[PDB]
Amino acid sequence: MLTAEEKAAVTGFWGKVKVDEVGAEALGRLLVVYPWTQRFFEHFGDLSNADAVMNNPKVKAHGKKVLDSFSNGMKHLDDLKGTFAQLSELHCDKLHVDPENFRLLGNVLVVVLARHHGNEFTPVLQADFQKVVAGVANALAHKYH
Amino acid sequence: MLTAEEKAAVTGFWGKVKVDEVGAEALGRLLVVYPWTQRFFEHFGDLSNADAVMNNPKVKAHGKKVLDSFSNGMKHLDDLKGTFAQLSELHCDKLHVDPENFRLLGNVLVVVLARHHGNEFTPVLQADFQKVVAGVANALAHKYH
Amino acid sequence: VLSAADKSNVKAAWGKVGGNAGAYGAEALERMFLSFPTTKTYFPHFDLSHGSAQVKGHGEKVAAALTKAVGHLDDLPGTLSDLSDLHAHKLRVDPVNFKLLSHSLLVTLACHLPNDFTPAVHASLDKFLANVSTVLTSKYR
Amino acid sequence: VLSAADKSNVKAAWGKVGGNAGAYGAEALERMFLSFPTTKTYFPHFDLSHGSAQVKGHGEKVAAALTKAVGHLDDLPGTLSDLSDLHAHKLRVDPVNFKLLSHSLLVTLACHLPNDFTPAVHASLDKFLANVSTVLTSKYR
Ligand code: HEM
Ligand code: HEM
Ligand code: HEM
Ligand code: HEM
Repeated sequence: MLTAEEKAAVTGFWGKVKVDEVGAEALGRLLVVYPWTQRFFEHFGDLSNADAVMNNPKVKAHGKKVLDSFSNGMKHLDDLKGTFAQLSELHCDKLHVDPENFRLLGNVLVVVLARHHGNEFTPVLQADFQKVVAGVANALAHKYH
Repeated sequence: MLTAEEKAAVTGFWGKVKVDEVGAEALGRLLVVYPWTQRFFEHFGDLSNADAVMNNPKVKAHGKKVLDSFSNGMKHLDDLKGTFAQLSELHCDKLHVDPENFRLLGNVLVVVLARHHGNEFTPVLQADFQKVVAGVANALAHKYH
Repeated sequence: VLSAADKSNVKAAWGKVGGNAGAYGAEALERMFLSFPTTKTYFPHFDLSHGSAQVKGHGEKVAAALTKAVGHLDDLPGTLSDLSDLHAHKLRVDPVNFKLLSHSLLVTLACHLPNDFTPAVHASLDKFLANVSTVLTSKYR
Repeated sequence: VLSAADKSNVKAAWGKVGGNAGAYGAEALERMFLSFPTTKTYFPHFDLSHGSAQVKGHGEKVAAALTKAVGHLDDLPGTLSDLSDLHAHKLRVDPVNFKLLSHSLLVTLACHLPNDFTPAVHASLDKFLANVSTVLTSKYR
């Protein structure tokens, strides 16, 4: 739900994004900058500081997994709720993650793209990504809006 | 979208709410307890202090219109997105209110209800009523998020 | 923070609650649990139904703590330090949940003191329960 | 709430920003105005076209108030007290807007300092910027 020209710039950019390390970085950064989200992942072992978190193989693995579904919804921009409906139910009904956190992961995602892509992360381009992250965030919030 | 026993408990309740006094107080309260919202209503006159707001005719006058559309929001509950569609246009495209304040007003509404209806407004009936305000809020901030 | 005006208002409100403090913190809890299901998951070891000894019990703890804060408005950092530690570091409570229990408390109060819950008092409490929140979420590293 | 480690990282990284603060401040504003259209109803007296002189000029002012903040970390409430008034009581700026500049700001610093923007520095800066925001919203009268 993003004017054609907007899907174009976003999807086009997205091919240049190494999903594996953006994923890992994204998720580690979330757990460091927002220390309470750690509660959800304490099964990943040692998260006592940002070296243990950033190097923890299991955070690294989950990073790819998260951005893989992200990078999948990127192919269905007209139907976010559709795709993420299932993952909504996990996060909302089994995991009990508060929706404000989906928005926090989007924002950190944005920051990482910035870090990897320099002045190519143009202001106009970010605006589009901000629309991509709120969309995913709603999709995910779905299973109780 | 709502155990049609909740829906009934909510309508059942709604029909004895002194909607215009509930309307005037909620709005008055919002402007007092969250003053930055006063920015949208300084055409209403002297808003210097608690009484000035609670006695302000234009305020009282407007909160009645606000609780009127919440009211007719009640009779069209499984459709909502569309009952509110063009007030979303208004707030989110003409007036430019951050969606956060719909949730804030919705929570003032709730507190006003409890103050009015004392021990009728039980933990149950509240939970049911939050789902509603959350719904009016999510449906309002449509023209963007 | 709080003007002398906010302080008298908080002092008198909580004051007027008197010995139903644990009663209302229990209800605050209940309303929070029913209204926002995600908050229940911090008490997997509780029985969350009505009148639950456990909730009643926990209500007297919360309320007691808020009483101590009302006693000490000018230094909450100090007075709450040990609770900030448990909620932030030990228990990992999402800060958003502090906004929700606060709302629960206001509703609770509004609902037993319709007379005394003036918009002025309302404002003062809200500012107070926010300071409490800010302190309970500060020790977050 | 700002530990010793945080105080240093902000000091270190901002020192890294050097004579470029001005330019970054304007970049953070830009991406704000561009990502979050609401924020514009506060500057209907600005040319908000890319590259605007007014924006660049406001970039510095914001940048300067942050330098000043970075220098006087021990007393922010008293360093930025005037700003709290202007923004909260005189301009009536919604607090959520503070989350947003902070963000673009962090996107901007990430962009221009990839090698120095480590998880731990990110962490510290966020804490910094949330604090400058807390102070800015404190005077809500
Ligand atoms: C953009 C938002 C998010 C997306 C797209 C996303 C996606 C995913 C995916 C793909 C999985 C794994 C399911 C599988 O194994 O196939 C997952 C699981 C999980 N997610 Fe998320 N997630 C998001 C946000 C969050 C947030 C904010 C949190 C909490 C802070 C969270 C916590 C978890 C947890 C605890 C699991 C289970 C991990 C496990 O044991 O496998 N997620 N999510
Ligand atoms: C439950 C959420 C809300 C509902 C149902 C609602 C409803 C309404 C209605 C019915 C009108 C008047 C349309 C007319 O006069 O024909 C209106 C106008 C307006 N609303 Fe809201 N509103 C809500 C929330 C808010 C909030 C949170 C704010 C900002 C703090 C806001 C700001 C305004 C303003 C500034 C006007 C223009 C009135 C005037 O020019 O005097 N609204 N809204
Ligand atoms: C101003 C608000 C709050 C106050 C004053 C407060 C105070 C307290 C007190 C006095 C205790 C008892 C600790 C002890 O006995 O050693 C406690 C424990 C606890 N609190 Fe809070 N609290 C507040 C908000 C919250 C919120 C929002 C949550 C999350 C839903 C929460 C979750 C918990 C949990 C999980 C415990 C442990 C109880 C147990 O495991 O037995 N608290 N808090
Ligand atoms: C870290 C956060 C912020 C800082 C440090 C900051 C700093 C400043 C400074 C130093 C001034 C002007 C002082 C002077 O010219 O003498 C100013 C004015 C202003 N600020 Fe902020 N600001 C912040 C966030 C915001 C936000 C989020 C908004 C609203 C979107 C905002 C809106 C304004 C407006 C509308 C003015 C007056 C414009 C004018 O001078 O014509 N500020 N700010």
